Amino acid sequence: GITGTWYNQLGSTFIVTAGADGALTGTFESAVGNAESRYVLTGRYDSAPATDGSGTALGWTVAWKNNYRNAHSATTWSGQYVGGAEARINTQWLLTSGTTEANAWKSTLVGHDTFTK
Amino acid sequence: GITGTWYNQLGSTFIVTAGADGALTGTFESAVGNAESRYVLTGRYDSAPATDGSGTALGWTVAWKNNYRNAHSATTWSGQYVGGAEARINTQWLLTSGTTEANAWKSTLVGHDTFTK
Amino acid sequence: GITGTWYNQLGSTFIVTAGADGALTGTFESAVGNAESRYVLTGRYDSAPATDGSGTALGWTVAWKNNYRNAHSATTWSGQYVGGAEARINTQWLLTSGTTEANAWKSTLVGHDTFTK
Amino acid sequence: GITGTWYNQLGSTFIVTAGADGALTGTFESAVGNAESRYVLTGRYDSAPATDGSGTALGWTVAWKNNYRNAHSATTWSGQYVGGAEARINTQWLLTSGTTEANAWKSTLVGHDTFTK
Ligand SMILES: O=C(O)CCCC[C@@H]1SC[C@@H]2NC(=O)N[C@@H]21
Ligand SMILES: O=C(O)CCCC[C@@H]1SC[C@@H]2NC(=O)N[C@@H]21
Ligand SMILES: O=C(O)CCCC[C@@H]1SC[C@@H]2NC(=O)N[C@@H]21
Ligand SMILES: O=C(O)CCCC[C@@H]1SC[C@@H]2NC(=O)N[C@@H]21
Repeated sequence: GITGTWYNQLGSTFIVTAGADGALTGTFESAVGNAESRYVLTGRYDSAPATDGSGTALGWTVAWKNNYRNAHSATTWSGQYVGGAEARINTQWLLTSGTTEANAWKSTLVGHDTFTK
Repeated sequence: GITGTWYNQLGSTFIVTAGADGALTGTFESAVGNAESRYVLTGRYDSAPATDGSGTALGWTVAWKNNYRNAHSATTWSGQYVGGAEARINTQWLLTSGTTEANAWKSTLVGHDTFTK
Repeated sequence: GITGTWYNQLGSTFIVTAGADGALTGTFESAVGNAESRYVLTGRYDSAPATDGSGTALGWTVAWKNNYRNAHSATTWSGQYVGGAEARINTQWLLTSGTTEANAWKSTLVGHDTFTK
Repeated sequence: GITGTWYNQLGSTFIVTAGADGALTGTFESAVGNAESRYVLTGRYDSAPATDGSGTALGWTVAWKNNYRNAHSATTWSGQYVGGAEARINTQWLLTSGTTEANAWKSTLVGHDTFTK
C-alpha cells in the first residue's frame, strides 16, 4: 500500500519504496523551501500493522543536500498510512536547520503534511 | 563525529553509523515505553555542514517492531549535532501510533531528547 | 474578525471574543477525549496585524477542568487567523497531561486543528 | 506553587499569578528574538491536580505586541508544574508568526523551555 508516488498539499512529490524489511527508500522533491530537484530519503514503517484496522505507522527523513544545493537542514515526517479508495499518508514533520548554539531556540519548524495518491 | 554509541536523558542507547554518503544507520534501544532490545534505525544527515559554527542537521526514524514485539508505532528524531568539546546531539521528536481514524487526533506524541557519549 | 463561533475538523466548538487590548476569552467544547461540556479558555492575539496579506497570529489555552470533570491536562493552540471569504483559523496544538516524572516523556500530544465558522 | 517569578534556560523572565479559578495571568520578558521589554501573558492551569505525585498541567500564550514593538507572532507554552525542593515548569512551545498563505508552511517554530525559581 505505501510503495508508489505520493503528493502533498504543497505540491511536493514523495516517491518511495516500502521493502519487506520495514525499510523506506526513495526521493523527495520539495515544492517549497531552500530546495530544488530530488533529495534522498529513507525511513521505516510497521510491516505488520494491527488487525483491528488502525493506520500503519511510519516515518522518514530528508537531509536537504543533493548535487544541486545544500540548505543545511533536515526534515523528518512522522505519521501513519491510511488505506481506502482515498488512501492517505497523514504526517506531522519537524524541520531542523543547523544553527549556532545562540540561535538553537529558533532552529526547528513544525508542520503537517497530508499525502495523497 | 556522529558515528558512535550515544545515550539520551532517558538512558536509551543510540548506536549509529554516519556514512560519507549522508546516510545514518544503526540501532535504537528504548529505556522506556512499549519496547525491548534493539530496533533498526535509518536516517540522513548533512554531509557538508556549514563551517561558521552551526551544528549539523540530522534526522532518523525507528519503527517499533522487531523479532520480539511490535508497538505499531514509530518515532522520528529531528535535530542538530554539536561537536568539538563535549559533542552533543540535540533533537525534537514525534512518535506516531497507528490508530483508528477517530483516534487520529491522539496518535502523536512530541518531545525532546539530548544525547551524549 | 476573530470574534465568533468556530468549529474545528473534529466538530469541537470554539466560542471566542477578541477584545481591543489583544485578549482572547470564551469557551471550548471538545467532541473528543476526556471532556464534556464547556471549558474556559483564555489567550492573546495580535491587535495590529500587518497589512500585507499576512495572517493574524494568536494562541489560546484550555485546562480540561470544569464542574463535571478534570482530565488533569491542558491544551494550547498556536496559529493565525486568515481573513477572506472562507475565513479560517489554522493552528497547531500541544496537549500536556499531568504525569509523574518517569512518564513525562509521554506527557505531550501534538496536532493541528483548522477552524471555520 | 506556581505564582511568582520563573526563569528559563534562555534567561527569559516569566512572572505569573495563578488565580483560584485556574487563571494564569502575568508577564513575559524574552531574552531572545523580536522582543523588547515585557509582554502580557494569559493562560490556564489545573487548579485541582492529582495527588499521586503527578505534575500540574498548564499553558499560556504571549502575543509579541507591546507598547514598543510588534513581532506579529504568538507563542503558547504547554507543560506541567512539578513542585518539591527542585520546582520547575517543564514546557514545549509553539511560536506562530503571521505570514501569507504561500508561506504558511514555515509559520511555526516548536521548542522546549524548562523554568526554574
Ligand atoms: O530547508 C529548506 O527550506 C528545505 C526543506 C523543504 C521544505 C519543507 S519540508 C516540510 C514541508 N513539506 C514539503 O513538501 N516542503 C516543506
Ligand atoms: O512506546 C512506543 O510507542 C515505543 C517506544 C517509544 C519510546 C520513545 S521514542 C522517543 C523517546 N526517546 C526514548 O529513548 N524513548 C522514547
Ligand atoms: O483528552 C483530554 O485530556 C482532554 C480533551 C482534549 C481534546 C483535544 S484538545 C486538541 C484537539 N482538538 C479538539 O477539538 N479536541 C482535541
Ligand atoms: O521572535 C519573535 O517573534 C518575538 C520573540 C519570541 C521569543 C521566543 S518564544 C519561544 C522562545 N522562548 C523564549 O523564552 N523566547 C523565545
